[PDB]
Amino acid sequence: NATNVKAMKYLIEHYFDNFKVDSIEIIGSGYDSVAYLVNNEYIFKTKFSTNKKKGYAKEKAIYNFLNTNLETNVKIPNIEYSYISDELSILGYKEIKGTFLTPEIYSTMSEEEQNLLKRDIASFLRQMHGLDYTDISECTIDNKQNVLEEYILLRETIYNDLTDIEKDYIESFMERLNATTVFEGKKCLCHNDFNCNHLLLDGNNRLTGIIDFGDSGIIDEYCDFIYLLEDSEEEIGTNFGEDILRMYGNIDIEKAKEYQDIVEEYYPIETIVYGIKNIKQEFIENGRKEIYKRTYKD
Ligand SMILES: Nc1nc2c(ncn2[C@@H]2O[C@H](COP(=O)(O)OP(=O)(O)NP(=O)(O)O)[C@@H](O)[C@H]2O)c(=O)[nH]1
Ligand SMILES: [Cl-]
Ligand SMILES: [Mg+2]
Ligand SMILES: [Mg+2]
Repeated sequence: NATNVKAMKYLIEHYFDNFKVDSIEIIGSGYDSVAYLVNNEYIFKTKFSTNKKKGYAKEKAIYNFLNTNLETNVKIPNIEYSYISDELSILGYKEIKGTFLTPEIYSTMSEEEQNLLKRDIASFLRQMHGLDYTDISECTIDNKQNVLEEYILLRETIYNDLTDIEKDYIESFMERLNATTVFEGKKCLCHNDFNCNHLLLDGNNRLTGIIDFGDSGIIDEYCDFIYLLEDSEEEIGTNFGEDILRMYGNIDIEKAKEYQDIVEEYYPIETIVYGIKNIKQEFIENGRKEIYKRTYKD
């Protein structure tokens, strides 16, 4: 543990001239990033070379755009330190204080506390989704087209070595992708990883902060409801997302659920593709296995 922290202490002090690290600890870990709490006050997110060679650049541009244009009491990261290069990216900002939303916390809230939280979320999303996004217009994301390009990569690499069951799962997904209309609706700036782990509560269980806009972009409006609609141990439940969708208004709830269901079906394939692109066999294997688990559940 001690070594990462020393290297990152050194890099922070090298790239940010008058910054002094008096303490530093690991506060979280993606698959190709690490986040550090520094001086009990700053979050420093860091990444070395990956497939998204313009990744902390876009995230920074999004924080800048949102801090300029949103009118909200909800806090988001405000970037004070940045170093962006092919081989290394670092973003630093003051830690937003609060407690992450969890199923457990939610279930201790009164009905009225739950409603206020859902209203806060709906309000935040209505405001972000309504922003004129001309100034960040390079941050477009076309999920349907990305899937098509990922399927072509599969065809060019490992598809022919897959089993029939794996191939059928993929083709069956592609058929559904080609029949769906859920990519043809409203586009807007979305957080795009909007789940419990990114939502902070204050001491009254109201929404006080939102973090990790690392996958944000201009994309289908439905994107931001996918995790709020998820029925799993890590998320609150389908009821929660439905109620939020009703409060948000002016959105087709059945298509939001179809969008969620298609992204969920894609997940094993997304996992395999991640493995191909980043030369990690473990992910290719996990995705293929997941296909068998899903095929045999019913
Ligand atoms: N309290 C608090 N925790 C934060 C804050 N920023 C980050 N964290 C913590 O640090 C973890 C990692 O931060 P995050 O932006 O989500 O990065 P990531 O998902 O690991 N990386 P990537 O965006 O590169 O895939 C979060 O899950 C959360 O635990 C903050 O402002 N306040
Ligand atoms: Cl494999
Ligand atoms: Mg995160
Ligand atoms: Mg992220």
